[PDB]
Amino acid sequence: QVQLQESGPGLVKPSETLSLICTVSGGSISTRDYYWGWIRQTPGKGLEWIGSIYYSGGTYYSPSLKSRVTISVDTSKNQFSLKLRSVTAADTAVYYCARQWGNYFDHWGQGSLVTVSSASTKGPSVFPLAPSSKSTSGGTAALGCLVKDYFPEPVTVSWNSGALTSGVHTFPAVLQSSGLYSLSSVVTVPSSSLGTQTYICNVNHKPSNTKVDKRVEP
Amino acid sequence: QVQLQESGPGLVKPSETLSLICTVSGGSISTRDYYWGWIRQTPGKGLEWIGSIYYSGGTYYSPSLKSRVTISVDTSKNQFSLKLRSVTAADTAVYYCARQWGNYFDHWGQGSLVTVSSASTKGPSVFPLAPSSKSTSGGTAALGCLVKDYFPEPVTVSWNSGALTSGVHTFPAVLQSSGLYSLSSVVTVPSSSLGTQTYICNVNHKPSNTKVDKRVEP
Amino acid sequence: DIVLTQSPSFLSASVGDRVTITCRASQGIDTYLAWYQQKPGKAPKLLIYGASTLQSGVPSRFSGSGSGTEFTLTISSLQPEDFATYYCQQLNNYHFTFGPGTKVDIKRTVAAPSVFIFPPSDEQLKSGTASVVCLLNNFYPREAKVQWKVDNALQSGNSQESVTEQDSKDSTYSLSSTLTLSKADYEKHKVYACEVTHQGLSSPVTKSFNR
Amino acid sequence: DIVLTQSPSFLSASVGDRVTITCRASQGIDTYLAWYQQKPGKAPKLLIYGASTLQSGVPSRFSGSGSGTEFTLTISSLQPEDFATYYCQQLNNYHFTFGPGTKVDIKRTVAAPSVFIFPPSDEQLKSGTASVVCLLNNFYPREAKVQWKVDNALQSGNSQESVTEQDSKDSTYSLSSTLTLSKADYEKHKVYACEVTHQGLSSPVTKSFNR
Amino acid sequence: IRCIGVSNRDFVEGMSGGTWVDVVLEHGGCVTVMAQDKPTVDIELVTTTVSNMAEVRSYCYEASISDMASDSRCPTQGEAYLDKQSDTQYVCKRTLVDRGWGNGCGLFGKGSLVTCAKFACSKKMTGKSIQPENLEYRIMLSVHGENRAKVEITPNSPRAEATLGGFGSLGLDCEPRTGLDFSDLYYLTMNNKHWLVHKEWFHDIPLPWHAGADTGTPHWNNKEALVEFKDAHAKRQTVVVLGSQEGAVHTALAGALEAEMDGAKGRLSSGHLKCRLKMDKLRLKGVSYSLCTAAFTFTKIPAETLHGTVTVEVQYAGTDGPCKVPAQMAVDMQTLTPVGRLITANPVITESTENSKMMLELDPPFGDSYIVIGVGEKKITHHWHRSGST
Amino acid sequence: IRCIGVSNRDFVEGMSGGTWVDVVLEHGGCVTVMAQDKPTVDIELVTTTVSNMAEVRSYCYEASISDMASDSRCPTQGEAYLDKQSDTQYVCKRTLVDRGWGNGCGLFGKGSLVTCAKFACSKKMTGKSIQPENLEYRIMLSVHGENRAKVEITPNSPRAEATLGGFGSLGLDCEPRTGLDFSDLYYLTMNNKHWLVHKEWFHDIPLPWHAGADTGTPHWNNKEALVEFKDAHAKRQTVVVLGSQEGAVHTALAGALEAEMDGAKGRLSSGHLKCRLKMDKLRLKGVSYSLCTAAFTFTKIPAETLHGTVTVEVQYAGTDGPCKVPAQMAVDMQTLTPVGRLITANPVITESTENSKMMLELDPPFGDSYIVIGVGEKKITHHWHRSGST
Repeated sequence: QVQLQESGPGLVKPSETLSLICTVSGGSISTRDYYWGWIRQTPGKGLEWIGSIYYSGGTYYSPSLKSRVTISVDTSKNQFSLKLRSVTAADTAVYYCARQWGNYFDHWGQGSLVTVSSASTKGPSVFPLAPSSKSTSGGTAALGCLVKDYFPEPVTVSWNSGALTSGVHTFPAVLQSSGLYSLSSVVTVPSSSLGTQTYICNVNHKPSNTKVDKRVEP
Repeated sequence: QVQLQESGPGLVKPSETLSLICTVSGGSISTRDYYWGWIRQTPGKGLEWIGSIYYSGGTYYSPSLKSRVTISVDTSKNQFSLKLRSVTAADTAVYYCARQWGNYFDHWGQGSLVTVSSASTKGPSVFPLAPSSKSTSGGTAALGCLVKDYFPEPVTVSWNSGALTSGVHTFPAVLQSSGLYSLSSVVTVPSSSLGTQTYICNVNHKPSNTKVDKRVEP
Repeated sequence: DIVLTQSPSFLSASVGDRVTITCRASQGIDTYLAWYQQKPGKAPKLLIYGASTLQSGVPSRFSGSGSGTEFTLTISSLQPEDFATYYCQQLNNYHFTFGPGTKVDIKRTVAAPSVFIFPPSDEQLKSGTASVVCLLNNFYPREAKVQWKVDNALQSGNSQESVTEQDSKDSTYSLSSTLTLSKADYEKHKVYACEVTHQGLSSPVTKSFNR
Repeated sequence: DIVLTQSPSFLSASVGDRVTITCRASQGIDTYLAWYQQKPGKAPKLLIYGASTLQSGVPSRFSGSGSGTEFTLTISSLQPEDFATYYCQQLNNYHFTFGPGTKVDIKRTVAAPSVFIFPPSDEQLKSGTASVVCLLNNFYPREAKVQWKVDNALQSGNSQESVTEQDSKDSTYSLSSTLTLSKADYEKHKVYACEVTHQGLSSPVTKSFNR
Repeated sequence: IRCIGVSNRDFVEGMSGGTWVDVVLEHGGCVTVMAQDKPTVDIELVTTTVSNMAEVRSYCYEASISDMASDSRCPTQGEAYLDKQSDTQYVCKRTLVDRGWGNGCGLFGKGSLVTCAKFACSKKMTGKSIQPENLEYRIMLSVHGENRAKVEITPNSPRAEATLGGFGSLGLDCEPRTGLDFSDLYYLTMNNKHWLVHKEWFHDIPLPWHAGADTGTPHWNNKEALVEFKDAHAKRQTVVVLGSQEGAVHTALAGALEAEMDGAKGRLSSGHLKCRLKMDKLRLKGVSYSLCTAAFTFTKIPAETLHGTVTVEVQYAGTDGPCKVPAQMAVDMQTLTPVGRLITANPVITESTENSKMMLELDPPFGDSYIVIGVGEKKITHHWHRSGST
Repeated sequence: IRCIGVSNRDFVEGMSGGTWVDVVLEHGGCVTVMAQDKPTVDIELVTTTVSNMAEVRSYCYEASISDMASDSRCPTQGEAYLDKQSDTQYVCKRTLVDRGWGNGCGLFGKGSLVTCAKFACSKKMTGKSIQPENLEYRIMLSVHGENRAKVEITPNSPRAEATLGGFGSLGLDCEPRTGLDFSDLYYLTMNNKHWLVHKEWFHDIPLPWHAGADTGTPHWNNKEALVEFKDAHAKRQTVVVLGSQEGAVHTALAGALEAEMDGAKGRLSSGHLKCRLKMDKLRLKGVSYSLCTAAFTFTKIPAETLHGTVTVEVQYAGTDGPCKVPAQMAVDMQTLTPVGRLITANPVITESTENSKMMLELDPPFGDSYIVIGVGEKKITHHWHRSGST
């Protein structure tokens, strides 16, 4: 089972060069049966192919981007690299690395969001959301976790180290009038076990390398 | 409504050249939209295309016959000609002229049978077949007409100049052990009109130019 | 060159049935394919061109469909006049080539041969020869046989038969058998007879008579 | 270049239905076409390759058919997890190009938002700010609105909303609205309330509290 | 003497404190500012200028093409392909054509045909955006009578301190008025000509266009607007450019008004501002002179202005200069109390020579009054009647 | 003396009339024809020959190929086509191949590939038909004792009149026997060798073949029997000839018997005929001589033959020649009543010289009898006993 993983989501200044590396796990990149490609996706809808490359080194680029793209293989480290140059705001997108089997992409990566602006990275501040005065209710309680004032996107939020999946809803971040997006994450659990079961929201802001865990207690 | 008519069915000697002419009625030959082809059919019963030609003069031949075929147009007389050379017994067949509407043959001719042997033509002898002693029957009578000892094929047989079509059966000729094929034609008519109505079998042996009419009476 | 295949080769159906005939080209001809109809003793008659277009004056019963290499001609509500062998045809690389052909016979109920016999005419007796004609009319199946008695003596030589095709109206067969004697042998004997055995005849029907 | 088209663009179906999605390439790609599935916040997943081959580990519900220019993806017995936008994809002339995508939403019965409200935590009051969070949970349709009362005074600014996608299990939506005050204005007033109007609520449900 | 015949003239007075005074400025208008013991200085707002406009779109009206090529294919031979179709600079067209034996194909059917040509623009027209950050207001302040300074003011720089020689300085603070400025127009240019056009009409011009300024190399859109492909040859297709479209735009621009752009900056007319102006550091001459003593004489008889004021021109036949000018109005004359007020407040003759001329502007009271020039026995008077009331 | 030791010997006797006599002729056999007052002449049928065989099929066992070429296409570009596939002389092969970016295609898929090569035959083997019209029977007729003529007889020419010097002529009329001749074999030749092969096996030889004689230029069938196509690259395919197959036939021809064809005609062994031969114009010497008078002497003692007859060699020591030889058998020896009969009927010594030798063959009666040679007192006798009965 091949896995592909792009390097961390990052921030880029206009007219500078975007540099991503995706590293292959579960299999070898030094194979003759497959190609190795890069595919982008601007937020709206579009899926756009950037280029593919052979383990030998042979490149194949989209004609709409050839003058700005450079793709390279490092068979020794089982990874390949994307380089876009003269980047603008039109290049902000999630970039996927994929294995091209024939004319088709059979395996993808988790994706890496690249934002392009002349602004610096800021880490988030994480705040607990617990039941308030008159916390009591019938048989359901809602616990929350407020990720606020970060730039750029994204954070990822898990509960109890990813063990609590059922009642979790994490909401897409909203751009407030300072930059510095802010989202919130909420879970639904029985109120009978409000004190005999712990709850931790794990916030991870990769571009600022921020890692933080919050208890959620009344 | 275009009509095509090949020249008469004929006899050819081995290693000599077969020469046919088909003349076009009901429409033009100097037209830009159509081609003009020749198609053969050996008995039993394969269709083989010989070649097509443009009113301008451009020829297109089958590669299996190209060295033996020559096709020509005469736009002034609205006809075209087929010439096969070095003929053998393998070339005995019915030859059709057809109008090629670019990719298909939309109109054909009646067909002309060409026989290839080192033998001369002989005309047929036509004999009447009427009811015999005890001619009487319930309500049906069968009249006949025996075409015997001709070569080559074919004759055509009609009754009352083609007005009597319903009860007519003309049978395929049989090669007897002398060459000189022989067939017979039969018709079924009420005995009320027999014989208060006349019956004539029209025998036509084109290769010998034989034309003959026989009354059929008790 | 492209060799076309056609399936089936022979097929017997009945009036009202729906018949399907298939044609197979080795190479992609997309839609440049035709279907022709050839009745006995006649020239082919163009039915379909373009693999799905009906040609003017062709009954609505006929239709065609297909693309690439496998094409299919369909006959809704078969009719007794539809007796013919059908050919598919395509052009490629300046070469016409036709299919092998699918013969289509008609199946109907059993019929009895209305046997007749015809004696040699005086013109034949005079000239030199003698031809006796036993005559079968409008039966089915094609399987039928004849027996020549000359004074109840089964002679075998000098006889040869000829069959018609299925009629366009009643889909029946017809049979003519001819016994060929020299005049001397015709004047020797007197009673001439033909026996016709057939599935529709409960016993061999016989016709005869003498000079 | 070949521009692919996909129809329809959006479509709302319900569990158990059989959904068909079509894709058109301007040029003949014979059978070299794929279908991908992209769930929210996830990468595309190859469903069909070769325009009719099912990819290992993909449910039997999905299938594909087509040749030439018109291809069709069929989803037998739609499931609530099938929420995604589906893309057709083809290669030609060393150029990859994808379709525009067919968004597929799920229709189910009406649900009521289990409204909650959350007061600003002490860490926020200290730092400098105050964020109040009204929370709508597991409703449908998406059409719902919120109203912010500060001592029964309908303030409008400082509010921002964020919606989830349809859940993969119950196909419901969720809503978070946040009122953002400076600490001074949060300490001035005392009663904070949010009103939730929704088609499944017979009258606007309210949640509120005091310090 | 400025603002004398301006129809759109306004008179602002000074507060008791004597720092804040509000004004509103119209292009082609004036505001006379009078304050207690102050030079009485005139503000105008004469010029509105725009500069450094970010270009929005650039339309092409004259095209040329080169290296035209075509690719064909018989039926069952696939789609036609030229290296140039994926190239964004070239404009292409793909169609089917009837093929047969007459065109070099082994069968009769529709065959693929593509034709491409490289599109280059010989002459382009440009649209520019007009935003508040591009504005430049030129306001002139003048001592009513070195003594007239001009200042320029940006929306991103509302303040400016106009310096007047012996009078100190005036401090302008302003802010752009809401609704009385432009946003719905672009600065269309066309072969050194210039216009103002409704940006909504601008987005619907049937011509090729690119969306940025002249970046790397412009990617033109809707190239078929100028390039059509003539019917259909079997192995070719003929491509034609429409040619110059300048006449089509010059006729589509029927009611448009022209501007003037003698450099990179674009001149136009209108403008509206509001300004608090600080006069704390504005002073009448820091020296107190004595009065002019010799005889005055009316050259111009008193003449009424549009606003009820009156203007007088005298020539002082004395050498005392610099001396103050004794000028007032009086209904008594015996003696001699002032009525009304002077607009040319604290008139001074700096001329040291003999026959200096000077214009005054008085604000007479309503009814009858006497214009009084001079001081002593040889002083001059002139009756004046003003009509109307409060 | 001929037919003496032939195991398959037959004795035919003369009718009362004296013209019609039936015989049956075996190859490697003889028929002795005895008639009343007749030369008693022997017919043999020695040779059966075939000639002018129409060639049925010609197989090739050594091939060579030239001008090899290939045509390829990427997926969606149609079928491959080389001008030489419709050419009947060339053998071709069409297949699909995996195409991709590594082979110069913008697609990954099965691409069309065709490969053709011109097939020419270096050395061929031929099959010939053996029909009755090709036959030739050589029959030799000899006066038992210019005097032996040979005749050739066709099925299309059954008659032949053998001419013997002083004896007149014999008239042969024959007809081919039914069932005792060939039709199920062909005359297979191979590099100047010759065989007889079962035509049924001949029709199933896995080699290229053409159906006529060497017409215009032979159209070979089943060229793939010698030409296989080795593995196929994206743009090329390798064609290979097997080479000479002569050894494969030499080993498949295990039990076949050889013939001999010293010219265009092929001679072989067997043969069976039946003939009526007319002896009306066959005569014993038209001159009646007198008897030999001198003494005879037994050189060879009388020796019995396979068929019960006996042979005697004498040498006549007289000069009377040509004189008739007195030779008989007798059981009395007082009278010389002839018993049995002579096979060398009416023996004549034409030799005029002194010691002429002569062989006789007698048909002794059963039991005891005396061979009597000579006439007078010096005549010789020899006892002889023959066993058996009727």
